[PDB]
Amino acid sequence: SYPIFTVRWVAVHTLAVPTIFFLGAIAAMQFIQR
Amino acid sequence: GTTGERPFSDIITSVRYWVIHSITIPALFIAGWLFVSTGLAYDVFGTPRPDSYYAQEQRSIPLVTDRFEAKQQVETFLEQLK
Amino acid sequence: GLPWYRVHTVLINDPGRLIAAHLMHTALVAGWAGSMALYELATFDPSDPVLNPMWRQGMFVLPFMARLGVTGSWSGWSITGETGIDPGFWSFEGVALAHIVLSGLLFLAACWHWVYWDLELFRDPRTGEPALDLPKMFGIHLFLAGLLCFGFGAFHLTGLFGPGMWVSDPYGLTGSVQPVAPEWGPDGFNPYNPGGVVAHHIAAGIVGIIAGLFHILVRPPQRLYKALRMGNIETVLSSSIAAVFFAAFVVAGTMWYGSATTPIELFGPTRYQWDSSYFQQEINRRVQASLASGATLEEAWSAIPEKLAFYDYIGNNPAKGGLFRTGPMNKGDGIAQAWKGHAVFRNKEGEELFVRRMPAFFESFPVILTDKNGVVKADIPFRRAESKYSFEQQGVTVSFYGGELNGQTFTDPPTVKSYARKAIFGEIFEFDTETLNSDGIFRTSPRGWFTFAHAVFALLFFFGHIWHGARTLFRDVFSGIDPELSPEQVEWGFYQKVGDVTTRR
Amino acid sequence: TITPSLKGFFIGLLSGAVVLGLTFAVLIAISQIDKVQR
Amino acid sequence: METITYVFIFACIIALFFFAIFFREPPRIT
Amino acid sequence: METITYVFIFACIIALFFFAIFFREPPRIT
Amino acid sequence: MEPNPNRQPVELNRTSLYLGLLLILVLALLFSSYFFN
Amino acid sequence: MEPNPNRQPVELNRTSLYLGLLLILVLALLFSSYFFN
Amino acid sequence: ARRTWLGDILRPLNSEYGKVAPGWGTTPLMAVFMGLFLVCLLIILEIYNSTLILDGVNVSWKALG
Amino acid sequence: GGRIPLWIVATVAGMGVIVIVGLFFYGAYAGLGSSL
Amino acid sequence: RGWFDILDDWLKRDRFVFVGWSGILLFPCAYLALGGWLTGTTFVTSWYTHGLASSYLEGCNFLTVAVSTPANSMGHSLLLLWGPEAQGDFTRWCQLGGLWTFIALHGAFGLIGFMLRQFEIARLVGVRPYNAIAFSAPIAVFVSVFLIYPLGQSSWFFAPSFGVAAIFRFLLFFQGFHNWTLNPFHMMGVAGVLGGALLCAIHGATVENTLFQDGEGASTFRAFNPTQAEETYSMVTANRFWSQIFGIAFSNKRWLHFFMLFVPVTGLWMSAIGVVGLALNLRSYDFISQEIRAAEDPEFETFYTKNLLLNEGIRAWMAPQDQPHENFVFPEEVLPRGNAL
Amino acid sequence: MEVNQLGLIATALFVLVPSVFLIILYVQTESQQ
Amino acid sequence: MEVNQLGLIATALFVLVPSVFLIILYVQTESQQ
Ligand code: CLA
Ligand code: CLA
Ligand code: CLA
Ligand SMILES: CCCCCCCCCCCCCCCC(=O)OC[C@H](COP(=O)(O)OC[C@@H](O)CO)OC(=O)CCCCCCCCCCCCCCC
Ligand SMILES: CC1=C(/C=C/C(C)=C/C=C/C(C)=C/C=C/C=C(C)/C=C/C=C(C)/C=C/C2=C(C)CCCC2(C)C)C(C)(C)CCC1
Ligand SMILES: CC1=C(/C=C/C(C)=C/C=C/C(C)=C/C=C/C=C(C)/C=C/C=C(C)/C=C/C2=C(C)CCCC2(C)C)C(C)(C)CCC1
Ligand SMILES: CC1=C(/C=C/C(C)=C/C=C/C(C)=C/C=C/C=C(C)/C=C/C=C(C)/C=C/C2=C(C)CCCC2(C)C)C(C)(C)CCC1
Ligand SMILES: CCCCCCCCCCCCCCCCCC(=O)O
Ligand SMILES: [Fe+2]
Repeated sequence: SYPIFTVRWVAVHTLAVPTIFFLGAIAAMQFIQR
Repeated sequence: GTTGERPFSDIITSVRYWVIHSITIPALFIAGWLFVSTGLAYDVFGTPRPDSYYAQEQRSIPLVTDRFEAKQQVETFLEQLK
Repeated sequence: GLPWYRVHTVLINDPGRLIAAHLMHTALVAGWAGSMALYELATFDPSDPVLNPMWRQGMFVLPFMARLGVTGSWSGWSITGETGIDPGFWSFEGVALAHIVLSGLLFLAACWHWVYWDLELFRDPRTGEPALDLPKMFGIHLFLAGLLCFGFGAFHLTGLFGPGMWVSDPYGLTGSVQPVAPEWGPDGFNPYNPGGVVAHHIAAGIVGIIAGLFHILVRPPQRLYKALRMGNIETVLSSSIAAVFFAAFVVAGTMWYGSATTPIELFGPTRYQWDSSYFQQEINRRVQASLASGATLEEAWSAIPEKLAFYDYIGNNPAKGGLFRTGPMNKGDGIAQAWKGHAVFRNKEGEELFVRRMPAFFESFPVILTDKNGVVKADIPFRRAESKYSFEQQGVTVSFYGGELNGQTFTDPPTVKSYARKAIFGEIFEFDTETLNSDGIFRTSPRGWFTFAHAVFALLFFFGHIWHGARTLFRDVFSGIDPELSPEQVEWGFYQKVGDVTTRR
Repeated sequence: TITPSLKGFFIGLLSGAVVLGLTFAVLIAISQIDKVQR
Repeated sequence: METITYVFIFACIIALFFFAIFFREPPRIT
Repeated sequence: METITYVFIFACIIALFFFAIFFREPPRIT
Repeated sequence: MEPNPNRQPVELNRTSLYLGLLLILVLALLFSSYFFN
Repeated sequence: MEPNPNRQPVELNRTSLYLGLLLILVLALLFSSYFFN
Repeated sequence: ARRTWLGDILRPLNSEYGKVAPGWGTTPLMAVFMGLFLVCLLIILEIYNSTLILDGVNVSWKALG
Repeated sequence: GGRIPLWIVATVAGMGVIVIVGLFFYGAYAGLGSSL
Repeated sequence: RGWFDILDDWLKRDRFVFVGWSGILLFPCAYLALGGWLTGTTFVTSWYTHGLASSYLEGCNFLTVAVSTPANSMGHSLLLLWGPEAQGDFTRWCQLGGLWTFIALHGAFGLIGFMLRQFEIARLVGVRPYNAIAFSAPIAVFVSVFLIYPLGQSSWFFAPSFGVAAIFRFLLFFQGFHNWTLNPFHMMGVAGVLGGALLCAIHGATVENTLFQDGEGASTFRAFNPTQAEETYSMVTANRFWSQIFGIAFSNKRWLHFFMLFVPVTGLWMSAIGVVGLALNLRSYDFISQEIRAAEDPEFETFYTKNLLLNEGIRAWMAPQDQPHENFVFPEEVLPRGNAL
Repeated sequence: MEVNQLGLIATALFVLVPSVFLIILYVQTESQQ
Repeated sequence: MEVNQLGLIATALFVLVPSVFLIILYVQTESQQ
């Protein structure tokens, strides 16, 4: 019996969600041409 | 001793976790990818595109030189790009 | 026994001997003030406030006496150069003597309190143990401080009963001690408005009186008494150190940036005036106004005060010194003797050229001359074999307007180059380098030295705040942690609340 | 006279007030909902 | 420097007078 | 004078090494 | 004159003497060049 | 290492301290003028 | 402990060691005053820093005339 | 709970990190910032 | 219970990540500083403040991205988003360098919050506050370098820009313009840092090589139990070894570990003092006696004078691009150069 | 070399004053019972 | 006045060395049982 949403959940996601977003953005940048 | 949160190994080896995240993780990754590939990042942050650092015949950098007119100076530089 | 770094902790529960030690520190500080003033008087040369002002001579305390209205000597001179002015007792010498006598009296009082430490006043009437009622002490001392602040503002600075304070024009040409009225409007919070100082001390002093009455009459809430350990004098040490390092940072900032309380005729110009060409702009404005009125170039430049020209010179920029380049600014470039005049450079075509000025960052700087549009027209080359802009090639000459060399023109390339090398420093002056055996290397001013000392001390006092505040809040574990510390108190999940055994699961 | 910079200062002060007030209100509400059992 | 040295030595001597008089080891009869 | 000062300080440090090694307070087990 | 009960003896052991002398001498060796300039 | 039995404690009482400081300071005051020359 | 005339006069001013008001007392009022003081410091800093620019307040030496 | 083995999770995640870093180096040699 | 006490309870709950009252300051500020760095390095340019590209989006790599300082014309402006410079325009704010002051300020307050966290946790668990005390060194370094130094210089522009290569440029600028290596306060800082590394290594190795045999395994880590009362390694044997190898050795564990605190902390504090000096250009740049001798005697040369020539080269060759607001134009013929290079 | 004259006394006192402080403390520790 | 430069350090050491000798002896006498 465990809760799902906790302070730890909030911390983990505040770090994780933007990280995936940024990694997608940088991956896309790899294909930009001048 | 543990503080009562569910163990991370238990969470990340569970079917439900991956049911959720096989959707969420790709969605965020694609959101970032599109943020770049649609050009919205340039607009949001004011970052020059490869063809917008200089005017065609220009070689001088558009440096901000006045504190309280800096916004207007940047806007004038952007117009001069056109 | 006590380690060497704890010897003075014997005073923590001995109020009388604490008062004695504080009296000794106060006596030493007052004695230092007197000694420093006497040394500066023995060394100071008051004969040229224009080109040899106090801030060129390494004077540290003299400007502080001058700021609050002490301006004359018993020898008959005044720092403004006036003649036949009698300051009464409160000359520089009188101030020094007063501080020395104060030092002696404080020494004697310290001896008395050290010997008669055991006074009934220092004992709690209920228990007979030494005890100080620190909250009411704070109220009393705040009331007294507020009274002194209000009196300083309402009587000394206003001139109602007192001399006033140092005030000057925006270019530091005609400073003097004047009475100042308070400025109650928004401009009173402008650091460069002296009336704001008067208004602040009046209003803050009144607030001090009121708040001191509050802190005398109203006891601390039990919550705060326990939280801040108001029974422990070390809490006062911690918070007082915090207030002091705050103040030190503030005064360092106002000294470095300039304010109504750091006049340039007392502490020297600021580095930012050089950065912004403040004085050069004023000089050019005056020259252009004269020329428009009809004067010749020689007349226009000869109308420029030597004092203004001297401000327009990088050797007076406080950001040009060195940590171990000791002594007065004079010990560097020399004792300034005269303005040589404004140097106008021209090439063979007669176009005026302008030497690029040295930024404060550079210990050395090349000599480059441009036209009014910023196009390079001449320079002093490093490699000669491919030189295109040499003074020889471009026929550079230099003509002087105003000052010693007024009306003289030079065409010999060595002489012209030497003058350009000096022109990178701004306005050109003749210096006496023999009197002090000056070595020709720039030094900072009292403004710079004060800023350095008080920034460093402020940082160190941040560490002091941390140390003594930690001691206050963790006094019960200063010698180590509980030998019986329950492992459950550090086990995870045992208590619902960290360190609260009442929350056991 | 309310200068543009004074209006901006008001904006910043009010924004900080909103941020801090929301933070503290949320913390107080959560602490009231989820109490420690003594 | 020389004036400072002379005056410093003199001031030290005067302080010594003070301590030798008022902080002497007290005579005590047997 | 400066060379003498530098060398004097260095020689003092070496003497300090000697005393700190051979005239240390001996470690003693309880 | 009753003695003051707050007095405490002070100590500096030999290792502390050696450490302090090392600190002082090394600081002097470091800063002497800048003092002579 | 048996201790050396010839060791003796050394003393200088407060009056001796004052007398010695007086001697040293007065000698310095006397000879300083000749040192500076 | 030695009694003196001045000590007798000053006695009352050092007689309430350890005395406190119950609970929170005037803490809320202290909190309000602290907030006002902080806002005032922010205003003064922004004026000195030229982030807050007010009519009639020229932050320069030219404020001397 | 432990439906998907943790060693498999770790291996797959490491492969993903390796792929991302490798793509970034490929970018070092292509497109913007390649000097070409 | 009162609402204050209930809130205290919740804040001090034992959970995976402790929050505390200090958390209310630490977590938003630390998150904003870190997130601002990542955001700027990913998407934001330095074109209008430095004439530089500084983000992944422009083509930089992890070594060359940065959140660069604002333009020199901004002076020491706080550059608030709602301030008179950006006037609430987020894009213009980013282009003007508001992210640098954003990061610096939220980071400073985050450091305050983290030190408060050290104090709060120490008080709750009943240990002494020496970790908080030691953290004062990083705070002194950060304040001196990122706030005091630029405050003494012309503007935030000359503070370090938040990036790898930008920090390297900061190092070389300090060498070229300040002769920072010659400064005895940096020298003491170097001693503190290198001596701290030496102590760390030597103590770790000494413990690991004077362990007692408390198990049969060839991997000796399992032979320690955190609740055991006995020392896990032989202080007597370690002391004998170092006495015979190096002449002196520790004999008191408490002094040993305090010394480990003292060395690096003191070194960093000394370096901070030196930087406070440099904020005013109060440098240890020259030795006047050597300069007088060299000026009069063209055959006198030392490594000191050689390094001064190197500094002159650095200044002349880097100033025009590193300080674009000065509009330096140094004709080729004025650049200092040796033979053939 | 034309060095700062006061450097000699500066260095001498910098060394001697703290060193003598330490020596005083150490000897008076040794002489204690 | 053009005095002997070494006079300052000569005088300072002449005073300090014997004085510190005496102070060491006195303090270590006081600390004895
Ligand atoms: C707030 C303090 C302060 C300030 C700002 C000044 C400022 C000034 N004084 Mg004054 N002075 C002061 C205090 C101060 N003084 C005191 C207390 C004394 C009594 C000793 C004097 C005695 C004095 C004299 C006699 C003279 C001056 C002079 C001067 C001028 C030149 C200063 C100079 O060359 O510095 C040089 C500064 C340095 C070389 C910096 C020293 C750095 C130290 C050595 C670092 C120490 C590091 C430490 C040991 C490391 C610790 C290690 C760690 C492990 C703990 C200048 C206007 C001169 C002048 O022109 O007067 C007309 C002059 O002749 N002053
Ligand atoms: C208002 C200022 C103030 C006051 C009253 C105190 C008072 C005290 N401090 Mg705190 N402290 C302060 C500022 C202050 N400190 C600051 C700014 C720092 C950071 C540098 C510290 C760091 C500090 C530590 C780390 C410790 C103390 C300790 C102590 C206690 C014993 C001090 C002692 O016996 O030293 C005896 C000192 C000597 C015998 C010689 C000191 C020689 C110094 C290093 C060089 C010479 C300085 C010079 C003569 C004076 C110039 C000062 C001027 C420039 C301001 C005492 C209660 C100690 C304590 O808590 O004990 C339980 C302790 O361990 N203090
Ligand atoms: C503890 C958290 C914390 C702290 C200490 C800071 C601190 C700071 N932030 Mg960051 N910020 C935070 C959280 C925090 N922030 C969060 C969560 C966000 C996301 C929403 C931001 C987003 C953010 C941005 C976008 C910017 C800042 C900026 C700043 C700086 C200026 C702040 C200022 O002037 O406020 C002033 C406000 C106060 C001091 C609040 C006063 C509150 C009193 C009670 C108000 C009293 C009067 C008021 C009118 C009440 C009226 C009541 C009634 C009439 C209704 C400062 C370093 C600026 C910056 O970095 O510039 C470079 C900037 O542009 N912050
Ligand atoms: C017992 C450890 C002894 C070895 C020492 C470790 C060497 C140093 C390692 C450091 C990195 C740790 C790697 C994990 C070592 C390890 O053992 O991993 C295992 C650990 C616990 O895993 P489980 O939850 O599976 O635990 C099983 C438990 O039942 C018992 O093990 O996982 C984590 O802690 C990783 C979670 C990342 C948490 C990210 C949270 C982000 C929050 C952000 C806020 C942070 C707080 C900020 C403070 C201001
Ligand atoms: C008894 C008496 C008297 C007399 C008095 C006197 C005569 C006094 C004196 C006094 C004095 C005359 C004092 C002095 C003092 C001084 C001081 C207190 C000093 C200090 C110093 C310092 C602290 C320093 C430091 C430093 C250095 C050295 C280096 C650099 C850095 C620094 C700055 C840190 C009379 C008759 C009046 C009255 C009756 C009684
Ligand atoms: C687990 C883990 C991890 C991860 C890892 C990884 C990620 C790995 C991978 C790995 C891999 C992924 C591997 C692979 C392998 C493979 C192999 C080993 C293969 C082989 C092959 C071959 C041998 C081939 C051959 C040939 C030839 C030669 C010719 C043609 C034909 C052929 C192709 C057949 C981590 C660190 C996170 C953590 C801890 C745990
Ligand atoms: C600024 C700002 C803000 C904020 C923002 C934020 C908060 C952000 C965040 C963001 C974030 C939070 C981001 C993140 C990102 C991340 C990343 C980008 C990562 C990367 C990673 C990597 C690349 C790694 C790699 C590796 C290696 C190499 C090896 C080992 C493993 C690993 C994986 C670690 C706001 C809204 C207030 C508005 C105003 C402005
Ligand atoms: C101490 C806590 C500080 C919290 C501050 C939060 C800052 C949030 C600011 C977001 C709104 C910015 C206002 C944008 C419009 C301002 C334009 C202007 O009038 O200048
Ligand atoms: Fe250890």
